[PDB]
Amino acid sequence: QLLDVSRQIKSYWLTNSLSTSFPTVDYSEPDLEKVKRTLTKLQNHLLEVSLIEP
Amino acid sequence: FVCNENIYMAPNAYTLLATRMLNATYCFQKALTKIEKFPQYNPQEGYTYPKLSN
Repeated sequence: QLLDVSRQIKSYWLTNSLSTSFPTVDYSEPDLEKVKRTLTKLQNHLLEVSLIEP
Repeated sequence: FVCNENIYMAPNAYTLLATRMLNATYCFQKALTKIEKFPQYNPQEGYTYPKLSN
């Protein structure tokens, strides 16, 4: 029974919320520009773009 | 007393009573014998009941 209550108290110590979001994998930031090339060019595919013009 | 082709001393009540007490508590202890400690305790799993097949 003491093992029971002990496990209980374990749960009570551990049922507390995590202080924040916690680290995992944020490694290697994605390219901003290959994304833009996919977006634009694959959407610009087969188009007669005249650059930007004034 | 004439038990018919037998005659007997009259038993103490306490004798048979002790027989009852002893045999009963013996049934208790025997219930504790070849039965106990099969439900093995766990804080997590709780009591366990091993089998070749449950």
